[PDB]
Amino acid sequence: MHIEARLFEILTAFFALAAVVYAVLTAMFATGGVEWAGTTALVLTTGLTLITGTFFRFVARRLDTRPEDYEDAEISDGAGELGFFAPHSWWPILISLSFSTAAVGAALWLPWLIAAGVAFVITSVCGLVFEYYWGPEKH
Amino acid sequence: LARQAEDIDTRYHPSAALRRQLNKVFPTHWSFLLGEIALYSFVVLLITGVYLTLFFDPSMVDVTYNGVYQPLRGVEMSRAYQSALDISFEVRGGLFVRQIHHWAALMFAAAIMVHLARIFFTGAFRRPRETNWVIGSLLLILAMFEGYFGYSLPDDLLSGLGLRAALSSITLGMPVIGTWLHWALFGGDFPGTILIPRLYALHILLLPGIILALIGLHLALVWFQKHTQFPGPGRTEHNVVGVRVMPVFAFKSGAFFAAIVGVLGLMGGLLQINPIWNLGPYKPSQVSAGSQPDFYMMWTEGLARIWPPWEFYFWHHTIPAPVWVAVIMGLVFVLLPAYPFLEKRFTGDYAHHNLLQRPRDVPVRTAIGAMAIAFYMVLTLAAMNDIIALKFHISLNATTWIGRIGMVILPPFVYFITYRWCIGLQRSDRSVLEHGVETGIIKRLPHGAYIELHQPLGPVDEHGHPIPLQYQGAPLPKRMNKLGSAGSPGSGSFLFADSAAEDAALREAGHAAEQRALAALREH
Amino acid sequence: TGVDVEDVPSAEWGWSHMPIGVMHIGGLLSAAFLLVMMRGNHVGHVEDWFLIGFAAVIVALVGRNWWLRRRGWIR
Amino acid sequence: RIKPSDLGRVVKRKGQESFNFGEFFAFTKVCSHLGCPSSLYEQQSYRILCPCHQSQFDALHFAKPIFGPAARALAQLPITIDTDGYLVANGDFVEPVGPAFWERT
Amino acid sequence: SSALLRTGKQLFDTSCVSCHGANLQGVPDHGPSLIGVGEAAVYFQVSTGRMPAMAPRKDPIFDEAQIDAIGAYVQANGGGPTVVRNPDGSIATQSLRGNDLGRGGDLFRLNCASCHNFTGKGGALSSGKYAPDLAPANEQQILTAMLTGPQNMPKFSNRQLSFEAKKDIIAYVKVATEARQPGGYLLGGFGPAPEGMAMWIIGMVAAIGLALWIGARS
Amino acid sequence: LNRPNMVSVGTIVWLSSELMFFAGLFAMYFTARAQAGGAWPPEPTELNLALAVPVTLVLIASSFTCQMGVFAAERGDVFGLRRWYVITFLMGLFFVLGQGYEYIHLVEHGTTIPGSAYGSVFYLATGFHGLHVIGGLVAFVLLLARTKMSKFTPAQATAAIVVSYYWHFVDIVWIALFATIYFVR
Ligand SMILES: CC(C)=CCC/C(C)=C/CC/C(C)=C\CC/C(C)=C/CC/C(C)=C/CC/C(C)=C/CC/C(C)=C\CC/C(C)=C\CC/C(C)=C/CC1=C(C)C(=O)c2ccccc2C1=O
Ligand code: HEC
Ligand code: HEC
Ligand code: HEM
Ligand SMILES: CCc1nc2ccc(Cl)cn2c1C(=O)NCc1ccc(N2CCC(c3ccc(OC(F)(F)F)cc3)CC2)cc1
Ligand code: FES
Repeated sequence: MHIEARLFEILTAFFALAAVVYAVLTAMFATGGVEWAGTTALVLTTGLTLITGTFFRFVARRLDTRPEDYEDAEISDGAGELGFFAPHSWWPILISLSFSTAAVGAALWLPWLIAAGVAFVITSVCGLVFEYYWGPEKH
Repeated sequence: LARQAEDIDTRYHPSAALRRQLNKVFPTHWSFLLGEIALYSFVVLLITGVYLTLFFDPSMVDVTYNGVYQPLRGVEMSRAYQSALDISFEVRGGLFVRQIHHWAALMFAAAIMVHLARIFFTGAFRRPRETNWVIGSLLLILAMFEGYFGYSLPDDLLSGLGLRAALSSITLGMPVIGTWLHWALFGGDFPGTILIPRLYALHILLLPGIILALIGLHLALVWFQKHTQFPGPGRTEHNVVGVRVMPVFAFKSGAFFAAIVGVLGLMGGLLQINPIWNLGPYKPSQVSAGSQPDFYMMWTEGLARIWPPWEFYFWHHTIPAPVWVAVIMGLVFVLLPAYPFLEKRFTGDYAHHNLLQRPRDVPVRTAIGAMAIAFYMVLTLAAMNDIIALKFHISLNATTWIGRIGMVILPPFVYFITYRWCIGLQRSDRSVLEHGVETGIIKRLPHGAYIELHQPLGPVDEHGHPIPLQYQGAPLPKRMNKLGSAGSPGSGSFLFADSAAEDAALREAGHAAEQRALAALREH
Repeated sequence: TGVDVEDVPSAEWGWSHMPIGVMHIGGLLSAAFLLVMMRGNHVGHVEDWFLIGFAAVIVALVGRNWWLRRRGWIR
Repeated sequence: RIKPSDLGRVVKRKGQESFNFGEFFAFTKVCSHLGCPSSLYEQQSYRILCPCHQSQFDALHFAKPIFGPAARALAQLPITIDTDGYLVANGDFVEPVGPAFWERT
Repeated sequence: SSALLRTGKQLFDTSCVSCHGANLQGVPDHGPSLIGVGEAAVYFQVSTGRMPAMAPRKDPIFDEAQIDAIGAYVQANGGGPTVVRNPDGSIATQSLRGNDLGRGGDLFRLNCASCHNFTGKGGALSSGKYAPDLAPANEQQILTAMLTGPQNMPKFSNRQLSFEAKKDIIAYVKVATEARQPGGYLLGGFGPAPEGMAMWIIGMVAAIGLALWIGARS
Repeated sequence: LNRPNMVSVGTIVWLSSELMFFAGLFAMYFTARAQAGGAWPPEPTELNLALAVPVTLVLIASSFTCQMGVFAAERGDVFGLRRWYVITFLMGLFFVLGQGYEYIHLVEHGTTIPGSAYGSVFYLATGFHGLHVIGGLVAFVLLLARTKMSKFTPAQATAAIVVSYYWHFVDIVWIALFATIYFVR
């Protein structure tokens, strides 16, 4: 993919420019020196876009043309078998209930509720991860 | 031991009843152990209570403590409270034993309730078994009252408040008999001298005896009317498919017994229940904030809390409010044992039944049961008003009114949702019967179309679509991995692999044995 | 009693019909019971308005169902 | 003991107008529902709360119940002082104390 | 330098006059008079943090001997009770612990346990209000609490509850909040509700999980 | 079909968002260091560098072990994967135990969360990283248990790879935190 990488490179360039400009303009001309709270956010949003763009760049350099990236193409090119898309599942609502229990137990300071919520989150996430890998029962 | 076995055989010659009992077949469903749980809890209760009777003194005479527990020295208390304190602090391992006793009582009640839920929802109470249902209901009532009389024995402040309020002042208010019952039971006015010995005699001798007789009768009826079963591949109304007692079933039952005893010991050692020393001896002038009976009487307490103050005053007389609680509790206790006859009168079905129903195939009964469970949960939560309003910052009057209104609007809402949910499950089953099992794989079909690659459960027609099956009351698979689709991991241990020959041989013999089991059970 | 299979697929495997008169009368009775609960020691009227508001919704639903069933739009 | 500030919001039930001695009132402590000690007293709402099932009586209105399954008022005891300055009882309750039964309150 | 309450009436004027008045007169909208009250009321209300209020317990705003400043300034305008002091002039902590726990516990169960608990946990009152937990309050706070009678809590004078009685109650409270549970993990201090919950959510799930493991499903 | 991996893209963008979270925490830390003039680590607080070096080297060795496990996973054998991931789990557990020990020995005689500003920002910055490490440990255990229950397919390889570079992100942000707190001061 060539255009996504270019988008992220544009964003990273602008963010780095803005971060450096803000840092050096608040080093002077400011009440107490460098501002130290917007500077950090700016360098690390630059780092975010940089990470994403670099990953996309490597994947693009390690890839041959794709029917999506390619113009000139027809629908007989993508004829094949896509991945695995999960049909019906009921684990998400249980995960959300467990996380909400832990959150309300953290709002009102109740340690037992926090412990129960964490245990339920571990259980529900385990159920979600193993859903399509449990084998038949051994009897 | 040939000599001993033969001499037993010429003196008794059973040799045929033993063979008839060693070949009995029992179905193997995880849901058929919820009664074993209650049975094992009862056994543990018997053992620990027999241990406890060697140290308890059930008197109501007053003494001064003069013991080892210092923050209570010089306080005047009854003899039962002092005996309980002596069990707790002066016998090596007594606190552990009474904590096991209380935890086992709680597990007894909970297991009974879960077992009743199973029996009701699967429909195992129909024509041949109404009387067994009735015996079970009586056992439930007796267990409730036995636990109550039990935790009211070491008379401290909480037990005293419970006794006073419930027993004394609800028996005192009955319309005509009333005070006569109160004086026959207490020997006089509320704080007497014969209450605790009478409760002790009722609790260690009478109710355990009645419960033991009823449990014997229950298990006999279950043994001679063979167990029910779920519909399946080789199951009919005329046979029992499972495992014989001889090698397997006794083994599984004993292992389950040991595991339940282990759980009870662990949670009787690690969690604290009923610390009577933090309380004080019962005195009619002081009170605390919790109140609260054990969780199997909380519905009675909640019903007393959220019932409005409706009294009737006519000529020279008075009918107080707790009369309402009395008739409602009696109505519940009368409507529980008489349900199978009501259902057979209303549906008009009087045939023998040995195959169970899935709860999704009977929407109306499932909705009724869900409504009753919602009602019970509302009544139980209305009993911990103080704790809820204190921990979660809610008004107290707010919780009272929430319970008072929920008592009317939650059951019907639950009924509606449960009915619609059951029918939705039925439709989801019919869809996988008509088509195949969804695999989750997508294709693009060169003229840009997306299909999803179902997998048939039976034969197929000329153009690849499966011919629809018929429903047979048995569950259907929904995930491709539950059918053998992606399996067979390596055959190492956890970090080092085995040889290839061993892996191939084990995999291949396992596959063969699976196929043979399937083909054998189909054909019968 | 009887229900067609196209509404309840497993209509021959168990009880699946409850007559509608039971539901209508039960709704009316529950509304009446909510109303009669203004007799007591309620000083303050914040609670009475919830009783009146929940008894109007039940009556509205019961009346809607009855009127639609009477004109054939349902069943 | 009622604060002298209010002493004007008292209602004084029909038969017990002289059962109080100044700012002392001396109601009973056995709840008129099922007999638990109604000991929770809120000093500036003048409400008595029974902790067993949460009834509420109005200490300024002859202990009239204003919440819950409680339906009858708490009994009041007449008090006075003797020739030495100690608090004594000026008689007996006008009615039975505690829960009700078939015969009467 | 006791003739210095110019501090005191420097903090009150900038943190209290909007709800009590410039002359401690009780703005007829929000606050009470604060004239008959003394140093003990101010100490209990500010040290626990219930004071200056936007009433729950919060973090305190004032120390570095300014609780003394406001207390002396308020005591100079009335005759309320005063805070106990040790031979150094500081507030007594250790001298307010009695030596008899039986009498203290009996007095607690008769007078105090109705609203709080058997062992000093919380309790719920009507329409909002509750009775807090007695664990984090120190000794002088307990004494001044039962001496000044804060909102909706009764007032126990030194004539109906003598000073020994108060010291013994303090000792019982401080011992009941700091003793072990010699039976395992206590489930919060309350009765059978946490016990029933722990049963249903530990023992029954263990039993049903083992039943699912042992027995087949069909 | 699907020449670039999907789980990879998802994990990458999520790791970017997590970086922004830690940015917020860093911004909290740098302020209140500009205000404290002089010995801005207060007198009762001084950091024991004799313990913070070994745990950092242990974490770096963990990163190496995880990369070796992924190398073993890309060729379809489960046992090399299992061995290297068990080693990584053990080293991460050792790191967490060392961090907890330093917390104990440092709260013993001084610095607390409600007792200072430096202690507040220090505990807040390092405890969230500890929570992330614990989450990574849970992910390792779940992945091993999942490889135990079916045959090895490319999906298992993809899961291993994404868990791997989550771990890498964790032990890189740790290097950042360490160099900022213990040396720069
Ligand atoms: C099945 C149905 C009850 C039969 C109906 C037959 C006929 C209608 C009889 C009429 C009865 C009607 C009129 C009134 C009902 C109320 C009355 C009968 C009460 C008597 C007691 C008896 C009948 C018990 C009813 C059945 C019982 C409640 C089964 C519930 C348990 C089952 C279904 C699921 C349990 C699964 C369990 C392992 C996980 C649940 C986890 C927790 C949240 C369970 C919930 C929970 C419970 C259930 C507590 O009791 C509890 C008590 C104290 C503190 C907390 C809790 C608590 O959290
Ligand atoms: C209007 C907001 C408000 C502010 C600001 C405020 N108070 Fe209060 N104060 C109240 C209210 C309302 C009460 C009534 C007590 C209650 O109901 O809890 C009260 C009660 C008191 C009491 C106890 C009264 C009694 O009779 O026992 C004292 C003492 C007190 N305040 C002093 C202070 C002090 C010291 C400050 C800090 C300079 C302060 N107040 C600031 C509102 C306020
Ligand atoms: C239900 C009536 C009631 C009685 C009786 C009662 N309390 Fe209180 N108590 C309260 C209320 C309400 C508060 C909260 C006052 C506030 O927050 O301003 C409180 C507060 C307290 C506090 C402050 C707790 C804290 O953490 O700051 C202590 C200490 C205390 N009471 C001790 C006692 C003692 C000792 C007794 C027995 C002599 C007693 N109480 C009797 C209701 C009561
Ligand atoms: C069968 C069902 C039983 C139930 C539900 C039950 C329940 C209880 C409970 C909850 C207690 C309170 C214990 C405590 O709080 O310390 C108790 C006390 C007691 N139980 Fe049981 N019990 C049963 C059977 C038995 C049996 C069969 C015996 C004797 C053979 C027995 C002997 C005792 C004794 C002596 C006490 C009082 C000792 C004490 O309180 O420490 N119980 N019972
Ligand atoms: C209000 C309940 C309650 N509040 C609190 C508050 C605090 C605490 Cl700690 C506990 N509680 C509880 C409490 O303990 N609830 C359990 C309970 C409830 C009722 C009964 N029953 C006894 C026999 C009666 C009876 C007996 C014979 C009769 O004669 C006839 F007609 F022939 F049958 C009629 C009625 C009925 C009620 C037992 C236990
Ligand atoms: S006992 Fe006082 S309210 Fe029922």
